[PDB]
Amino acid sequence: MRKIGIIGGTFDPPHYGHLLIANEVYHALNLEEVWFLPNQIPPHKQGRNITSVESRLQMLELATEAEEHFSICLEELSRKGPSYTYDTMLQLTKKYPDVQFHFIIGGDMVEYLPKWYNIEALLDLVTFVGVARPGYKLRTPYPITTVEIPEFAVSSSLLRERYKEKKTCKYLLPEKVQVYIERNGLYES
Amino acid sequence: MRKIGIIGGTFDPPHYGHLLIANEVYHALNLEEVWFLPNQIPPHNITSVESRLQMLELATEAEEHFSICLEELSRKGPSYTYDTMLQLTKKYPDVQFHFIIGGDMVEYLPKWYNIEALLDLVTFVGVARPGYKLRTPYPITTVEIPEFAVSSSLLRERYKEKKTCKYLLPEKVQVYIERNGLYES
Ligand SMILES: O=C(CCC(=O)Nc1ccccc1Cl)/N=N/C=c1ccc(=C/N=N/C(=O)CCC(=O)Nc2ccccc2Cl)cc1
Ligand SMILES: [K+]
Ligand SMILES: [K+]
Repeated sequence: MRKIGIIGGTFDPPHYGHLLIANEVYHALNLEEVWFLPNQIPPHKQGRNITSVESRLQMLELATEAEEHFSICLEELSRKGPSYTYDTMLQLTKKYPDVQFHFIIGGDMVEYLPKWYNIEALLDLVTFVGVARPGYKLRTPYPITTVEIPEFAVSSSLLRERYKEKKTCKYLLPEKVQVYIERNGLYES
Repeated sequence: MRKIGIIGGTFDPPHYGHLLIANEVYHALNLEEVWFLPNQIPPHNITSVESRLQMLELATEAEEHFSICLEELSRKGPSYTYDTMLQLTKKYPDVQFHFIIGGDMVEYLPKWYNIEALLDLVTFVGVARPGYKLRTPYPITTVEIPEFAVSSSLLRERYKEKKTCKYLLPEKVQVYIERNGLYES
């Protein structure tokens, strides 16, 4: 069975923090590849902006393009609305019978796993890989894998605000992403 | 209509980080009260419900505007937040519930069970560090919270290593933990 990691999120925008996490799990668990799984976003409720599927996808391409062992999985992005991880992984299991999935989650996510839709059935579809700060451990009734990664603290929520202020995010995300964002005036709001 | 906060988790153990967040939301939104909502942990080493409730009681005994809400512990498996809020809105029709979530949770809200229906039962409050702007298509309130990097994960390992956690959670909770050997492993 091919060992394939999954890292999901809206990647809005993708940055070095995402890359570092995917990379650390790739090396730590000796995966064949890591697939980035861009989430769908429902239309805004009160006339504000959501970054387009096309824009988020293009940034993700630019962010990952150079690393042979990263790819983009379009399973959720191709759907009209958001997906429960269970439904997504059921589909990927159908599409790729020879693949073993390692689904990467943040350390803070671990204690809330029991509230995920169809969690018991999901555990039969994937192996969770929780990210912990060096030296420390995640606690869950569930059989999960733990990978230690330093907390690098880069966040999409901080980057967007910089762009809104017409600052650069050079050195916080791949140069190609920076060039694409400032050009298209993303995150100006 | 009363404004009441909810902060949910396994509180395993509760710590200054939890109290700080509950307090900041309490002050920022001028809430009447904040209820700590202990989660059920399903069987599949798990900290007993009794020990977690005891810690939560010890953590909140000093603070006037912090209460414990047992709604989730009163059911057997796990509860979706939707299930819980359906019951609390029924029990307290006169309450406007503000459900507090970590900043990092906000981008994944669309994946929460029955999110649209839940949006009619709660006002989400996302907490974030200075300079973070949370982004969601859903109508949520934001609260800036100071950074104190304490986590239950960090505390459990210190206790395993027999290190003190003085200054990281209430003295009474530490003593309960140490006496009971909760995280010795
Ligand atoms: O695909 C995924 C995640 C992928 C991912 O994990 N990528 C990833 C990969 C690598 C690194 C990082 C990341 Cl994020 N989607 N998961 C969907 C969820 C469904 C249900 C959930 C239930 N939450 N219930 C609550 O009551 C939470 C309360 C709370 O938030 N308390 C709170 C209060 C104050 C402060 C802090 C906190 Cl926590 C949570 C998530
Ligand atoms: K690539
Ligand atoms: K429950």
